[PDB]
Amino acid sequence: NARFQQWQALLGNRNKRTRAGEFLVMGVRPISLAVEHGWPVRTLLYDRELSKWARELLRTVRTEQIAMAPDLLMPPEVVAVVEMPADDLDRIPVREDFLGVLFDRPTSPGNIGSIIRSADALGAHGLIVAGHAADVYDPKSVRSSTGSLFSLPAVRVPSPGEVMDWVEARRAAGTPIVLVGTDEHGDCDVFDFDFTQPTLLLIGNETAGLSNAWRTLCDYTVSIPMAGSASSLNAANAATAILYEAVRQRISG
Amino acid sequence: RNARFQQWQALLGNRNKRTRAGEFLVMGVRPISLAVEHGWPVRTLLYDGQRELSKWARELLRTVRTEQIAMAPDLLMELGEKNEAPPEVVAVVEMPADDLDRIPVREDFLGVLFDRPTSPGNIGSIIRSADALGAHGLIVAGHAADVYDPKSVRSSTGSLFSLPAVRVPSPGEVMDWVEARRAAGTPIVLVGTDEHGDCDVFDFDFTQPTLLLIGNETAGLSNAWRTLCDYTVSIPMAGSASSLNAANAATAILYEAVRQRISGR
Ligand SMILES: C[S@@+](CC[C@H](N)C(=O)[O-])C[C@H]1O[C@@H](n2cnc3c(N)ncnc32)[C@H](O)[C@@H]1O
Ligand SMILES: C[S@@+](CC[C@H](N)C(=O)[O-])C[C@H]1O[C@@H](n2cnc3c(N)ncnc32)[C@H](O)[C@@H]1O
Repeated sequence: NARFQQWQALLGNRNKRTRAGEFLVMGVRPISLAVEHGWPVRTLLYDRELSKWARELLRTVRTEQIAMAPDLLMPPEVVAVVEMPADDLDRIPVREDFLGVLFDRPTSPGNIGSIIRSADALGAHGLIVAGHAADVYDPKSVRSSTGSLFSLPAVRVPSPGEVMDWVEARRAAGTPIVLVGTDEHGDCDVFDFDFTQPTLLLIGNETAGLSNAWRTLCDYTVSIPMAGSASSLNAANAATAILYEAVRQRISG
Repeated sequence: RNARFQQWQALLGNRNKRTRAGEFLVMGVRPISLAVEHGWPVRTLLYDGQRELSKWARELLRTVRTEQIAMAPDLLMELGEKNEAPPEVVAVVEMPADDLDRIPVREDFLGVLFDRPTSPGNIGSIIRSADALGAHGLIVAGHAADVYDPKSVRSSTGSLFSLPAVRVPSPGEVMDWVEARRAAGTPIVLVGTDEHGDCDVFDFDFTQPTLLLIGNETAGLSNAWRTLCDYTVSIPMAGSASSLNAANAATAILYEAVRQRISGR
């Protein structure tokens, strides 16, 4: 095996993932979402069982198709090498009902995936991973997104200044996006805020909150009421709940 | 190394071992602190023997009245994340009995049942959200993922020590306990959760005493629990495509209960 070892390097460290511009995706369901949403598939790896769905995948996705022994597939029956898109902020569409999420400096890839799943499911339009972060294309992120990665554009952006240039430009085409930070001890209960406006929701780190550079640029900062001093919420759970509040207002009136 | 060491190491694997020994491992100065604060008996306190020893570790050692063993750093990498964080202290904590009476039941009861979880991390996450949003207890049904799995404990971020969590094999024991609470004067309603549920979560009355049922990641709620439900509720979704992780869903709905209870809207 040789080109196999290039595929194995994509599981481990993100340096090699970035240079090749591609990543691993497993499961008939995730791959089909990738095909359906226009993501390129350079290679398609497959085990003797084979499902009805996996079979239909082979005779429909017209790309390089390679058989593998059960041994080497590490427990999945299909794996795809998928073309990683460019990190363009215009992949996120901005309309009058904008609802987006920024995740500030996350250390948990699992948490990124979770946010994508939740933002996809609750009708948000895009996610931004800002700053020195764990990789959107890390397998823990791909897995826990559950295929939402392909329907909900996640864009990676090292500088917070580049996010502000895009936001200000969206503002210039009449779309009054408000930045809404989130925090345990904020100035405004989450259910008192008007989520019917175009909204970019800023979600903080697991150990630090939001950076202080993001708290300054926030128009408003909202909080979910908590039972006590000792308690707080995980990033993905908290963000799910706020996104849900937004949907509720938008549906309620 | 030691035969003592091998018994503690075996507390990382299957659930039956921890149950029969009546103990589990708590890793880190902070979660061990919350165990001592909320009164969990500590049987043994292990620590680094070629010592960095921080102030916090040192305060634990001289404050907790228990057996105290210096251990070599290598041994102490029993579990952390074989990648993230060797702990300088690890406690052997006593596991409480699986008695539902540990969950207090009042007129404004709010409880959660998690039905045969596949993933232990999800349990701890629910423990942490239920704790933080004012739920009064967690029940975990089945012999799947275990409340006292290291991933569950780690994931609860200490909340395991303040929010009572009880394991039950099957619905039967839970129903005996619910009917008993109803007879004593608290009309607990069983509320199942499902993407295709009978009514929207914000159209349901969460001010009433509630046991909220959260299903598992790949199967949802079992058919036995759907049959026992007084009602089913749903977070509306964007399409027929995505769905929600169980802890995330449970957090959204616990939050909804909290919102209604801040009396009104
Ligand atoms: C574990 S908290 C961060 C810890 C906290 N900022 C600190 O000073 O230690 C992770 C993230 O989830 C969100 N979060 C957690 N609990 C929240 C709450 N009660 N209200 C609003 N956001 C919350 C926030 O966005 C926060 O940045
Ligand atoms: C991944 S979901 C269940 C999966 C589903 N039965 C399936 O077809 O695979 C895990 C649990 O989270 C909760 N949940 C997820 N999405 C929900 C939603 N939209 N409304 C209410 N509960 C939801 C439910 O308790 C559910 O059982």
